[PDB]
Amino acid sequence: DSHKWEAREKEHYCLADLASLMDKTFERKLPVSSLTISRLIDNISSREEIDHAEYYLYKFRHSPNCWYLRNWTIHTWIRQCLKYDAQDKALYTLVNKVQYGIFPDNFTFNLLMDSFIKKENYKDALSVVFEVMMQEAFEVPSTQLLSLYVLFHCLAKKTDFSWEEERNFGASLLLPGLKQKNSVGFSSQLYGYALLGKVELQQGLRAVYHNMPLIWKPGYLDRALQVMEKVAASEALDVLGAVLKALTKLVEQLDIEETEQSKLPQYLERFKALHSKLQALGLTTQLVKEKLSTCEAEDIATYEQNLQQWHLDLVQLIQREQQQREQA
RNA sequence: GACAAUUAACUAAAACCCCUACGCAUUUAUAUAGAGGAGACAAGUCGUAACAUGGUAAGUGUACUGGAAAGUGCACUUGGACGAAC
Ligand SMILES: [Mg+2]
Ligand SMILES: [Mg+2]
Ligand SMILES: [Mg+2]
Ligand SMILES: [Mg+2]
Repeated sequence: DSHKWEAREKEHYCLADLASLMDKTFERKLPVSSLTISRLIDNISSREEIDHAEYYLYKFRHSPNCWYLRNWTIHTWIRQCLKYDAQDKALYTLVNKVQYGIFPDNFTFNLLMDSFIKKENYKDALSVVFEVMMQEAFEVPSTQLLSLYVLFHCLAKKTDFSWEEERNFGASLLLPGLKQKNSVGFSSQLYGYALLGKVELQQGLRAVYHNMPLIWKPGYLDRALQVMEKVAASEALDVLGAVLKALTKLVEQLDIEETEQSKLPQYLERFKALHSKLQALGLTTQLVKEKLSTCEAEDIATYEQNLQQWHLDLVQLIQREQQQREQA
């Protein structure tokens, strides 16, 4: 899928007149273009020019041009990063991202990420799955390969996983729970409300909405009990964390609605009251390999109208600088 | 008397920055080597200028002169007189 955008509609092939000129407007504090940076990102050919586009993508965010870092500016930093090693830096720019700022929720996430299975990347792609969750996303079909990835190392670690990592799995299983094609789209989200549910009782309800966007209401375990009832319209772990509360700071609630360190019985008895019928009416990681095999027709159609739309965003973003050196 | 008159711009924006006046100059006041005036009065001195026709009627203007009041010329004044029939 490399050979579809790289007809770049040829421009100049130097950087050292240009990664100089991107600083002499920054000694005088003057804003720069969206298109002096694009000519700098389109001249990476080594590991060092990754850095010279990295130290200079530091300074476009911290500039008068806070925006006007295009979508096609972003991906030509990615699409030119996966040439050499594709190991650390494009992972790093979403690790920091606050002085780097890409937020690529398009098929441009997919082009970096689907390369990472070829090097299998368990401890490297451990974090980008956590840190593509730092944006709200998922009208594109990349919801499946995400939850295909998270169940690969979920069974690998059987711990509390961190002070913070367990609630990230819940957000990396709840907000990916838009796969309504099967009972899996409600039984994955069954687990998604589940492992948010324990920690607030252990730690406090403020831990849910600390950095990533989930709602703040004490109803999370209840929402499973309303989507355990959506599989009844048409799995072992949730017993054991629940009984753990049945076994041996800023407050935001009022008083006839009691706290959920006093809501032990109805959280237990209702979990059996349909489990008795869940066995009456009608494994996790193997089937999504078939959901890899059966779904995802690989809609490159939205990519290829975008590259022409990037070409529709291309010329009129330079021919503005065509008049500006013939009207003087 | 100066300078600035630029980039950047699917949201719009960031950047803008000079200076030369003051000197025992300019204006009034205080202080003074020295010179001069006016006023006052515990007692001097030289005259006798004025007040009576003040012993040359007094005075004004002005000039000249003299220890000092003053003197005199020239022209005015009565704020002097001429004694009021012959
Ligand atoms: Mg006499
Ligand atoms: Mg006489
Ligand atoms: Mg004589
Ligand atoms: Mg004579």
